[PDB]
Amino acid sequence: MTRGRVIQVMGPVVDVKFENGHLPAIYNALKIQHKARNENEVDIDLTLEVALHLGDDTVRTIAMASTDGLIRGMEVIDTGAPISVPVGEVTLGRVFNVLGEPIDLEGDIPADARRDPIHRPAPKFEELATEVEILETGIKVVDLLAPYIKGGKIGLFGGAGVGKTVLIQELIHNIAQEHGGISVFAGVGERTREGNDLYHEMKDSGVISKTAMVFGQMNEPPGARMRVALTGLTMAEYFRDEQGQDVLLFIDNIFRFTQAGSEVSALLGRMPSAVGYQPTLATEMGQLQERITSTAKGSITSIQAIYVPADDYTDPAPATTFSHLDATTNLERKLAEMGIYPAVDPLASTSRALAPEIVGEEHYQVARKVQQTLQRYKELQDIIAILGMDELSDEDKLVVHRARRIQFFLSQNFHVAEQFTGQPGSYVPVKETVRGFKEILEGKYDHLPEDAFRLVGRIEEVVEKAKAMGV
Amino acid sequence: MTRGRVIQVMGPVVDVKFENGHLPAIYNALKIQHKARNENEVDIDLTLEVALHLGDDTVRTIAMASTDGLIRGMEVIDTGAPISVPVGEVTLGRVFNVLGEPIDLEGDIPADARRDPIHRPAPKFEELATEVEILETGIKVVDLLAPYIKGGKIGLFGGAGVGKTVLIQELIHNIAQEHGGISVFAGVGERTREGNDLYHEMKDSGVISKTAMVFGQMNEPPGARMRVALTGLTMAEYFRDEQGQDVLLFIDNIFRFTQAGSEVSALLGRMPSAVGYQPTLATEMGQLQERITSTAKGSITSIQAIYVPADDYTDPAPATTFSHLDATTNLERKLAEMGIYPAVDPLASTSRALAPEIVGEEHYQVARKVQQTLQRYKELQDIIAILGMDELSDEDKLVVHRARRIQFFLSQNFHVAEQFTGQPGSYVPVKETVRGFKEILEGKYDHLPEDAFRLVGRIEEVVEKAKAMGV
Amino acid sequence: QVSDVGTVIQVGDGIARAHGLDNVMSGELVEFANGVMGMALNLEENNVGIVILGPYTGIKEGDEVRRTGRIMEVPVGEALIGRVVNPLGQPVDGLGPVETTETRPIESPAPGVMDRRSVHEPLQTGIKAIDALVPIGRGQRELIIGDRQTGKTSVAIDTIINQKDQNMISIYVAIGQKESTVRTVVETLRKHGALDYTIVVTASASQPAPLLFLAPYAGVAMGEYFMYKGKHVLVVYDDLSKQAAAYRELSLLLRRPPGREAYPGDIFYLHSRLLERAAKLSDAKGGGSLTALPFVETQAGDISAYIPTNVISITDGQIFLQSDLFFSGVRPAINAGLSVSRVGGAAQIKAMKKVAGTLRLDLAAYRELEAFAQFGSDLDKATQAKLARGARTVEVLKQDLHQPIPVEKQVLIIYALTRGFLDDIPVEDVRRFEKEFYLFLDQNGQHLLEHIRTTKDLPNEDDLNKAIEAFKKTFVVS
Ligand SMILES: Nc1ncnc2c1ncn2[C@@H]1O[C@H](COP(=O)(O)OP(=O)(O)OP(=O)(O)O)[C@@H](O)[C@H]1O
Ligand SMILES: Nc1ncnc2c1ncn2[C@@H]1O[C@H](COP(=O)(O)OP(=O)(O)OP(=O)(O)O)[C@@H](O)[C@H]1O
Ligand SMILES: Nc1ncnc2c1ncn2[C@@H]1O[C@H](COP(=O)(O)OP(=O)(O)O)[C@@H](O)[C@H]1O
Ligand SMILES: [Mg+2]
Ligand SMILES: [Mg+2]
Ligand SMILES: [Mg+2]
Repeated sequence: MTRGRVIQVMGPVVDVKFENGHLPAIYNALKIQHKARNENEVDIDLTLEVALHLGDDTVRTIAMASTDGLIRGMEVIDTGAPISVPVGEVTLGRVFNVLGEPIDLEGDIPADARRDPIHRPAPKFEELATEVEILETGIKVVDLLAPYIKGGKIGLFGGAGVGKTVLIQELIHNIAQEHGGISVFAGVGERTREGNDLYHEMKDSGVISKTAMVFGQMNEPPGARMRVALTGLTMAEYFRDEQGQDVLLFIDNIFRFTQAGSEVSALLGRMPSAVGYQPTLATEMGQLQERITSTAKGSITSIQAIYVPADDYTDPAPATTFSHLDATTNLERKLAEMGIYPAVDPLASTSRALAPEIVGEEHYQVARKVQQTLQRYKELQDIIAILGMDELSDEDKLVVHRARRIQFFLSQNFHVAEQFTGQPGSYVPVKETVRGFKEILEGKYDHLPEDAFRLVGRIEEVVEKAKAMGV
Repeated sequence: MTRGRVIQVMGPVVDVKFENGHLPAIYNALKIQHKARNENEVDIDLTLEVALHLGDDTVRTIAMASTDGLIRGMEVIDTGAPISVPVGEVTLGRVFNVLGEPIDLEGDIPADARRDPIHRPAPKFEELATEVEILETGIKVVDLLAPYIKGGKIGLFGGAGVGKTVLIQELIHNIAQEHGGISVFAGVGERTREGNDLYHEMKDSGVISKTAMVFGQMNEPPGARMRVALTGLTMAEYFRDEQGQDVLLFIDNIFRFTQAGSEVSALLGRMPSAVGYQPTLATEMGQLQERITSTAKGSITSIQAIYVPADDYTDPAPATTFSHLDATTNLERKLAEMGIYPAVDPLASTSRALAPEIVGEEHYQVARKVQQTLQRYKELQDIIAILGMDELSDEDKLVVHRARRIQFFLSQNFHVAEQFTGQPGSYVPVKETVRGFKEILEGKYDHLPEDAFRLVGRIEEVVEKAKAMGV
Repeated sequence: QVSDVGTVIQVGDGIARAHGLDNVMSGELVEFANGVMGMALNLEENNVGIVILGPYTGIKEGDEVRRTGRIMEVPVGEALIGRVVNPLGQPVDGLGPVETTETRPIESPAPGVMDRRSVHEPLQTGIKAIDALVPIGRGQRELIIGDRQTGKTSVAIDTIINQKDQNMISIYVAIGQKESTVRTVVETLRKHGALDYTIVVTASASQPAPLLFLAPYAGVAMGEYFMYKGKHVLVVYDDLSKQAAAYRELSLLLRRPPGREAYPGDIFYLHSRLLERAAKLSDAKGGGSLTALPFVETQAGDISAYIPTNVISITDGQIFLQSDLFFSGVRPAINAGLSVSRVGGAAQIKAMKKVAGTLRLDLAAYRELEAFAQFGSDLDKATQAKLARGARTVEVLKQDLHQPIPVEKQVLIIYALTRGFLDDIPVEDVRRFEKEFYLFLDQNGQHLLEHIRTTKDLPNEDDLNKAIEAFKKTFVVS
C-alpha cells in the first residue's frame, strides 16, 4: 500500500507528498475520495494527473475538476496508471466526459470493459500512408480552390465569430451521414449550448448510432480542457488500429488545449515564453498532433477548428499549428463583415491536393485563373479608393467587373444556416462549380447584376434569381 | 512603550520596528525628532505614514519629506492617529502644505483648534443627491457641446503645453469671482511659480478672503504629492458637511497623485502592473474620487485638470479616471497648433447634461447637427490631404465650407489670455452661442471669409471684423 | 464553544497572510477579530492567503482569524426584490434588513449538456434594431460592446423596463461605477416602475478589489436561485472589464506571476466560468432560464483587443456600438456588419422571422455597396434600387431614447419596408411615415394587431396591403 497526502493547494494545481521510494510515475492518475468528518467539511471525489517530480518525495499535479473543498492533509490514492477510458463498440452512441464516464444518463459502462491508457507514443515513420485522394464536400470554394484529402488533416482557421462552427456543422451534415465508417466528435473548450444542439441534431438524424462524443467545454477546469482531446483521440485510435475502420474525427476547437496549458504553466513554475505561452508549446502540440494520422492498418480523416486570437495569424499557436496540416481554410471577418459566407479567404487557403495530376488540368487552370483575377483585384482597390473607377484602363475595368462577380459567386447557402439566411441550403458538385466558374471567367454572365450571385449554389440559380429580380 | 526603531531606509520608504503588541494601525502618522549627537550627524524632523504590516513587528512607511540623514536605530514616535489638518473658519485666506502647516508667514494656527483625520470612508449610498443643473461658464464650446453640471465632477484632459492651466484660470475668473460660497484650490505636482502667481492674483482681486489653498508642487517628495489632495479634500468636506455650504474645488493636476503612487509602489515591494503602474491604481483613485461628491447636506462641484502622458489617451492613468467624471473636455495638440484655442476636441468631449429635457430642444438639435457636420468633415480628411477639395462632390464641398467656419467659430478670446496678446476677452451667453451656431448652420454667413470667425465671441463680432478687414 | 484559530502575519492592500488554520478549506469564509470577513484562496505549506472583503484598516498583525466551516455563500430569496445590496447581501439603501432564509454557493457547476434545451422563445427589448437584426432569446448570452458614451447602459435599462408585463425577474449588477451613477439608475428604474421586480447589486469604485471580483458571481447565484424554481431571470453585468482589472490587481498582490498585459493566466477562465451558468433548462429540470447581458468597454473602438476578444469568444453574439455612427445621426448606432446573433431566427416570432429573415445580410451588403459606389460615377438601375432600399432601411431602424415599440408594430413597419411600400417616400420623410402609420394602426388596424398578438403570425397579405394603401392615400409627402 502507498498513500500520499495533500500539502499545498494553489487553484487548479495540487501538491502531494508520498512515502520515500513510492512516488507515482508522470501522467499517473490519483484519486481523492473523502467523506466529511463533520459539519465543517464537504465530500470530495476528485482526480489528479501527475505533472512534475518536485523532489523531496513531492509531486505536483493538475486537477481534473474544481479544487474547492480541499483540506491540507487529505489522503491520496495512487491508481498506478494514467487515465483509462473504455473503447470499442460500447462507446458508439454514447456521450462521455474527460474521464471516460458516460454523461448521457443511459447507464454505466460495465466495470470489466476494456480500457486503454490516454497517453501513448506516435506512430513511426515506417507505418505511415501518403496517398492523396479527393474528399468532395459540396462546398464551392473548398472544392475549387483548396480540396480536402481523404485520410488527411484539415484545419479551419478564423477569429471569433467568423463561421468555424457553422462550417464544421455543414461538413458533418454533408459527409458523416454517408461515410460508412465511424465518426468521433470531441468538444474542447466550447459552448455547452452548441454541444447540446449538435447532440440533438445527430440524435434526430440518426447518425448518433455511429458516433462517439466527448465534451470538455468552457466551464471545465484546465486539466479537463487539456485532456478531453486525448480521450477522444484514443477512442478513435482504437477503431483505426483494432478494426481497420475509416474514421472521421471532428475536434471542436483545438486552440483550447494550448490555452489550458498556458493557463497552468506559471503555477507549474515555468518561465514565460514570447507571447505569454508556455515554453513547451511546440512540443506539447506535436505530441498530440502526431498521433492523429493515417497508418497502414487504417485511415483517420480529421477536421479541426483552430481559433486565431485577436485575428492575428502570426500568433504563436496558429503559426505552430500550420505545419501540421495538409489542407487549410482561412476565414476573414473582412469578408464576414461584407455579408459573404462562409467567408473563406480565396488566396490564403491552401491544399496539397491542388495539382494538375490530382484534380485535372481544366480544374487546375480554372482555379489558378480565379486566384490570379482576385489577386489583381486586390491591388486595384487602393488606387480605386483614391482616383475613382473612371481612371482605370478598360482591362482593369473588366478585371473589377469579373472579380466582383467571382467573389460573390464563391458564397453559398448552407443547410445548417436556415436560422440565419431564411432559405434552405444547397449542395454543389465539383464538376458543376468548375463549369460555372469557367463560364464566369469567359464572360457568359457579364450582363447579370452582381447582387444575383450572392448565396445561390449552382450557376442556373443565378439566372433564376436575376429573372426574379426582373432582368 | 509605543517607541519604534528605524530598520531600513530605501529612498522615500522607511521600515520601523516596534515592540510586540504595539504596532501602529495602517495610515497612522509617525514622528522622528532627532538632535545631532555629534558633528557626523544632522538634525531631523520627519513625518511618516504607515502603509503595510510586514510581520515580525515591522511596519513599512512612506515619508512626507526627504529621508537624507536618517540612521538605523533612530527612535520613532507613534501619534496614534492619521495626519490631522485644521478645518473651519481659520483656513479661509490661508495657504497650507500637506501636513496642515501654514506657509503664508501669517502666523501659526493655535494648537487647540479643531482638526480632522485625512483618511475617512466615502459617503453612503442613501446620502447622495442626483439632481442635475447646468453651470454656465461663458465659454462657447463648453456651453454648447458639453455643458458643465452644478455639483458634479468635471475633468480637463490634455498633453504637455496644450492649455489646461489657462482653461482652469479662465474658469476661476468666470465662476469663482461671484460664486458666493467657499472655494478650495489644491496644487498637486505643478509649478511653484504658478502657485505664487495664483496667490497674488487672488489677493489682488479680493477672492482670497473666501478661499483656502494647499500646495504639493513638483519639488516635493512622492509622499507629499500623494497626500496633498487628500488634505485639500478634508478641508473642503468640513464646509460641505458642518455648514451646508456650496464648495468649488479646483485640483491643479490629479495625474500627479497617481504618478507619485507609482513612484512609491516599486519600493514597497509590489509587482508592477501593465505599464509599470502600481497594481492598486484603480482602488486608490476610487477612494480619492468617491469622497468628492454632493450630498443632501451640501454640494461640492470640482474641476480637475488631468495630464495625459505623451498624448496617449489609452494610458492607464487617464483611462481609469474617465468613469469618475460627469463631464469631460479633451484638448488636442493638433487643434492647439492650428491656432484654435481653447483647443477643445468637439467630438471626444461629452457630458451627461446634453439631453433635450435639460438644455432644451433647439439647443439639443443645434448641438447634434454641429457634431454631425464635424463628423462628416473628419471623414474626408484623407482625401483633402492627398488631392484637396477639387474632386469632392457638391454636397461635400458645402460640408467643408460650413465645417471650417464652425470649427473656427468654436474658438474664443479669453480674459486670461490678454497677457499673451493685447486682445481683451469676452463672455458669451449660451443663448447667444446657440443662436450664432444656428445662423451659421442655416448658411447666413457663407460669404464671409473663414479667417473672420477666429477668436471673436459673439456672432456680431464676426461681421464687424469681416467689415474691418477686406470684404 | 470551540473553533480552529489562526494568526495574522501580513496585512496590506486588502491581502492578509495567516499562520495556522490547519483544517481550513479551500474557498472557505473566515472572519477576523473585528468582524470583517475574508475568503481563503491560497493554501500554502505553512501559511494561508486571504482576501479581505471589507475595510482592512482595523486589521493588524497578530490578530485572530477564525474558521466558519462554510464555503463562500450569499443570501438568496424573494426578499431581495426591490432592494439595493452589496455582493455579500448587506443592504445599502437604508430600508431595513433583508429577511432571506436561504443561501447558495458563490461557485457552483453550470448545467450540463443533457440538462439544457435549445433557445426557442424571444426576449423582447422593444428596440427595432435589436429585435430585427440581432434577436435575443431566453437563455442566450448577448454581449454589449463599445466605447464610452455610446448607449450601452441605455440599451440595458430599456430592456429591463420593457419586461414589465412579461413576468421576468431582472438583476442589475454594477461593478466599479460611481455610487451617484448607481443611484441615478435606481431612480430611473423606480420612475419607470421596474423596481418592483428588480434586484440591484452594487460594488462601487471605493470598495476593495475582492468585492468587485465577487459581485457578478453573487448576482448569478441570486439569479440561479430563481432559475431552478422554474422562473425566468435577466442579469446585466455593467462592466466585465472592471472585474478583469480587479482580478488582475488581486493576482498581482498575491504574488502570482503575470501574463499578457500583466493579466493572470486564467483571465479567460474567470469570465467563461461566470457566463457558462446562464442557460435554458430542459423540461425535466423545470424549464427555467437565465439570460445574461455582459458589458465590455473598448478603447478607441478596437474590437480586436485581448479582453474584448476573450469575451466575444464566449457569448452567443455581440452588439457593437460605434462613435462614428453615433455622431452621424444613426442611433442606437448598431454596426450591422460587426454585430451578430448566434441564436437568430429561433429567438423570433414567426411573423418577425417572415418579414426580417435576411435583414442583417441586406444591411451588410448595402454598407459594402455604399462604400464601393462612392468611387464610381455612373451606377446602373440595380445598384440604384439597392442603395435606395438600404438608405430607407437605415432610416427605418432609427429610434429615440426611452421609446419602446411593440413587436406587432415592429413587424408591420418591417413588412411595409421590405415589400416596397416605402419606395416612393423620400428618405427624410420615413420617420414621420412610421409615426403616422403607428397612429393609423391604433385607429383603424386593431384587428391586424390583435391577430399578430394572438397568433404570432402575419395576417392575410391582402387585407394588410389594403390597410397600407389606405394609409398611403392619407399620408402627404413633404
Ligand atoms: N486660450 C489660449 N489662448 C492663447 N494662448 C493659449 C491659450 N491656451 C494656451 N495657450 C498657450 O499655450 C501655453 C501653454 O498653456 P498652459 O500653461 O495652460 O498649458 P498646460 O496644458 O497647463 O501645460 P503643462 O503640462 O506645462 O502644465 C500658454 O503659455 C500659451 O502660450
Ligand atoms: N438612442 C439614443 N438616442 C439619443 N441619445 C442616446 C441614445 N442612446 C444613448 N444616448 C445618450 O448617449 C449618452 C451615452 O449613453 P450611455 O451613458 O447609456 O452610454 P455608455 O456606453 O453606457 O456610457 P459610459 O461609458 O459613460 O458608462 C447619454 O447622454 C445618453 O442619453
Ligand atoms: N454560412 C453562413 N451563413 C449565414 N451566417 C453565418 C454563416 N456562417 C457563420 N454565420 C454567422 O456567424 C455567426 C458566428 O459563427 P460561428 O459558427 O459562431 O463561428 P465561430 O465558431 O468562429 O464563432 C453565426 O451566428 C452566424 O450568424
Ligand atoms: Mg465556434
Ligand atoms: Mg499646467
Ligand atoms: Mg455605461
